[PDB]
Amino acid sequence: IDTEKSQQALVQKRHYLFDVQRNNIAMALEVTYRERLYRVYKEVKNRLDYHISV
Amino acid sequence: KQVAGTMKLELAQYREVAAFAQFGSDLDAATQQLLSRGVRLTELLKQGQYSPMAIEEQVAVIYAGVRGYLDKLEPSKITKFENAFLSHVVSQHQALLGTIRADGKISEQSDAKLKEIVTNFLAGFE
Amino acid sequence: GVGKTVLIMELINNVAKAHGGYSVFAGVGERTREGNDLYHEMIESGVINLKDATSKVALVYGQMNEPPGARARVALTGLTVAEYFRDQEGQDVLLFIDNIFRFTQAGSEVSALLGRIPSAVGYQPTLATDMGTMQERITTTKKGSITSVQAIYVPADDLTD
Amino acid sequence: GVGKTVLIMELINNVAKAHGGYSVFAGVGERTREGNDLYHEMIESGVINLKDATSKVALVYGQMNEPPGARARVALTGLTVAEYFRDQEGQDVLLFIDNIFRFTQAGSEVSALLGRIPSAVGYQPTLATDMGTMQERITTTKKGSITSVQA
Amino acid sequence: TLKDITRRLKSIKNIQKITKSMKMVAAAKYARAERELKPARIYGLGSLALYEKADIKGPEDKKKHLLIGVSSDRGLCGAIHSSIAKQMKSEVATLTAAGKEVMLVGIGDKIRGILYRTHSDQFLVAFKEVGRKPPTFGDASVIALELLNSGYEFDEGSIIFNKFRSVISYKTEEKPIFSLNTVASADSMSIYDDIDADVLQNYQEYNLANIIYYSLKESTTSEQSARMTAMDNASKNASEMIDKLTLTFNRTRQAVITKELIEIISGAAAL
Amino acid sequence: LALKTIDWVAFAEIIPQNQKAIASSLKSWNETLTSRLAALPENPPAIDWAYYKANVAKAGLVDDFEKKFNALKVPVPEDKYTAQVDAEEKEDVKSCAEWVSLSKARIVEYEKEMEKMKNLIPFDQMTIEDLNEAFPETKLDKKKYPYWPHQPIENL
Ligand SMILES: [Mg+2]
Repeated sequence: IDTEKSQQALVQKRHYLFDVQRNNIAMALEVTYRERLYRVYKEVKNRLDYHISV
Repeated sequence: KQVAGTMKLELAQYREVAAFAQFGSDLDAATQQLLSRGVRLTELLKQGQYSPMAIEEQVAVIYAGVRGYLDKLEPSKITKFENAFLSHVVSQHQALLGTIRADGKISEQSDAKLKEIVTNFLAGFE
Repeated sequence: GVGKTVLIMELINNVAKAHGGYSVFAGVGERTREGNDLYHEMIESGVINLKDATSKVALVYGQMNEPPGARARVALTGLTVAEYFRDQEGQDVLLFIDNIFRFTQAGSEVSALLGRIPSAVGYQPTLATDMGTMQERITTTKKGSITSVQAIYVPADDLTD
Repeated sequence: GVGKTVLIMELINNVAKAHGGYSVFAGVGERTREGNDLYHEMIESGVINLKDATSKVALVYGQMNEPPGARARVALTGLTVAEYFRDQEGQDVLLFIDNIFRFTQAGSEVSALLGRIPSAVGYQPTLATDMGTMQERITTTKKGSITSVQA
Repeated sequence: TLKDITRRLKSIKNIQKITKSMKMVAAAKYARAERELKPARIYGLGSLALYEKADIKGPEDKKKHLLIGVSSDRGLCGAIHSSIAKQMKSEVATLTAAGKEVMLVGIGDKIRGILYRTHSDQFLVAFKEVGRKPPTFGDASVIALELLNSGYEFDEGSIIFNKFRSVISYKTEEKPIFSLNTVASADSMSIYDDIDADVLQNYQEYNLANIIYYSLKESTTSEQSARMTAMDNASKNASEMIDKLTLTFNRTRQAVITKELIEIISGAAAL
Repeated sequence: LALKTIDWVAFAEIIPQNQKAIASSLKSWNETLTSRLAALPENPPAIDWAYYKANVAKAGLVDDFEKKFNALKVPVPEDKYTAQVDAEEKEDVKSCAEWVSLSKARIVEYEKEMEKMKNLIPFDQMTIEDLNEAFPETKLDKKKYPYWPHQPIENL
């Protein structure tokens, strides 16, 4: 009985798998997005400092 | 101080016998554990360049190394552990490190919390 | 880490209580940090008393950062204080010399500055005579005595040095 | 035993082909037999051409049978020859010095001849009047780079 | 010379710590050497208790004799292999004095190498690989097999081992080994029951293997203890040599400092 | 920012052995991803203009640079990855739902069986037939041994 009861709660917990995938999705998305934001911020800063330097 | 007393004691006990390595399999088991824990500690003492650890992370790692938690992990992995574990401790236990830095001691509350975290990560660690 | 300064203070206290004779501590070539540590430890343990006229020891300090003449003569200064206590008071004085190897080193440096040819190893040609004229004052007379306790440092753990 | 002059000659040839850099070999206080052997091997290995202007190395030899002053300044001679290449043509030059040991012992002889500094001092690679100011000219200028190989 | 002095002192330090390690290993084997003795001692003595009770004396009128001597393959033991060698030599002498044809068997490379030169003709079989591992009954059974399958019917024999007495003491002992005809013809064996030549032969062979095992389990403990003590003595000897070398080193260091100082001051005083 | 908090040993409990590694890799990714999020702030510090308005003597370079920057819109990428994992989750929900329903059927059956075994006749009044009913094992194999005593004499 209890072993089946154990199997009940276990499968009940199965939903963790999906949300973790979701977590990586939203994470990696903002990563590439913010990485793009700092790529563009760095590159324009580079040209800006280059001219003011020379 | 709390952690370094026992660390230095065990390291002295390791150095006073380290010559008997390469034949440890034929020696008393207690001194064998002494040798093993000594090797564990020395590999706990290595450190990369330009990476000065904070004091609380120092005491955390030395704690995880002195209480025998690494006696079951072979040496060639300790550094790996020492990296990953540390990241974990600074990622999801910032409040514990903040408290240890605000007090400077391992209170029995923080001691039990350290027991918890080190046990859980060791269980999770490969 | 072996309780040397505690032994020093206890010798001071015991000699003052039993024999009624004071003590002198000549700090030849002392680290200033250790000099201050010892000063405060003596203040705590009642050996020195900054508030009344019941202090037991007189201190004389020539530190590590003085020209070699000072580090060579500080031992004679402490010895002179103790000589007064022995002769004019008629007591049984203690004279702590820490360190004595630094006294020898100061003598060697003073010699090398004056241009004298160095002896064997590197010490002054007048090594034995310097030590003799120092130590031959620490003795018993028909008035009192002077008992010296000298911390010995052995260079390169070699007693034949 | 191991072939080492081949390695030196190959380093010369490769820095001269890959980059547009030349090399200077200083023979500070060294056996004339070895020096002649190296000069020949270099000739017959293409690094030097006695009939062209496409040689890839400049040689500076101070033999052992010369006074200590010679065998002490013959290092700075080659250093200057390479300094010109560096600070004039921006190259990355390869300065070989057959021994720093010969340099320092020939120099200790120099210092013993004048009788000012005792023979127990030797030479100090950190003193300006010693190997110090020589080992400092071999650096990465923002106009070029001398690099010194010490056999 | 300061440098050669440091060299020799480092050599002696190396072998000193080597003997320290070996002494501690030998003590670690003396542990489990003294433990596995007590059951094996009981077993071997229970084997012998028969010969003891029935009081068999062996024949003093026959010649063919077997001499087994137990040792190991490892050296550094001290006076172990030498003791076995001396006992075997003395007994070969005494027996061959009476014209007794004596053959030899050596358990251990050391005793075989020590006795092979002076005694090569008087020799049947030796054995190796003994000493590295704690001996077990399989070894003794192999030895008994080889001894029986040798084409040499010994009318009497004796095994010589090092009866372990204490961690510091061992006594070279010699147990007797009778043959079938001895126990058979022994009149005191008339009170033993259901006895015939076949049963006595089987029991004889099994007791041979038993006593070889017993000798092995005693000799290994004796040898571990002796090696422990010998390595201790060697460590103390090397320590004394290190103290001598340290004295000489300090002397040479002072001499070198004084000589360099004289060079300096004489090169400066010429101006 | 919508992040679902998670256990992790619970995660480990629900990984079939055929695909542990990838899952573990997934796990690893998460952690480093988290670090990479803490490795940089949300928005970059916007470049001011006055500092360059009064220092960059180049004509219009600062101006048109700043303008094209304001005229720049970074491509904020869309996932196109969440819908499929949502659908897979839905299917898995259906499967585990039917599984747990069938298992609850099995559970109530076990319950009824144990209940029957609970209400038992006191043994001293039970016939061998009632015993054989309450334990079908005790029944004698009338097929393999159709003759007395219908069982191997050994175990008799
Ligand atoms: Mg060199």
